[PDB]
Amino acid sequence: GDQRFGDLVFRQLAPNVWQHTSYLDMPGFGAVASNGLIVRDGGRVLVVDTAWTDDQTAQILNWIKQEINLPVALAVVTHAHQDKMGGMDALHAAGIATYANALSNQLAPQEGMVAAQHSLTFAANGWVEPATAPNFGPLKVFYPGPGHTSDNITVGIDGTDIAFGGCLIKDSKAKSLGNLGDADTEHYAASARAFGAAFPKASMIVMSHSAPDSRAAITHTARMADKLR
Ligand SMILES: [Zn+2]
Ligand SMILES: [Zn+2]
Repeated sequence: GDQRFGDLVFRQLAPNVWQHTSYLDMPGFGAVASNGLIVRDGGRVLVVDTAWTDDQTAQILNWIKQEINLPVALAVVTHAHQDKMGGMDALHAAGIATYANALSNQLAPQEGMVAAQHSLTFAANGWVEPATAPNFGPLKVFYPGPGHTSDNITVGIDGTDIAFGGCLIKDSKAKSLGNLGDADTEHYAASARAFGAAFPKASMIVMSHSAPDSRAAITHTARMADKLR
């Protein structure tokens, strides 16, 4: 069951995987939830995405201390919007090594974000260049192409049935794709489908702005994105 911890919500998804959820008022849009992940890999913890703010991100680290009590080895963030990168300073203050797509780090200052310490680069086929993602353990990072943003990346968790689409993917009952302000409308559908094809065995799809769903999230997202073209 969901665990309320201050103003955040935590939900266990698998033996070594939890979803973190944080909220920000977007005047004219309500209090918007954003989800990320926490993964235990043996004696360390790996984080996918910050919360919206530094204070919320420090609360994620407090939850980790209380519920797991192992060091956070690294964090990876999935694009340069506030829901994913807004808490970078809290990670740095905590001594955590941080990673983002090189393009996300380039875009960070103009988006009002602090860049991660390290830049991921990607092969032509979308898989991360392994030397840029050292010690990522079960995290398999994939650039699916431009969609929600030009820089969006995705993460599979090896040894689980879980893949994280970030803000690229919405659930199977969603009426829209959400914030398309920085989207690549021409390529979105193909990028959504490429995410699915990269993680074919993932039966639980986690995403930023919907609760976890089946792979119908991917097909429905792509079918909605077909209409942008
Ligand atoms: Zn975004
Ligand atoms: Zn988002």
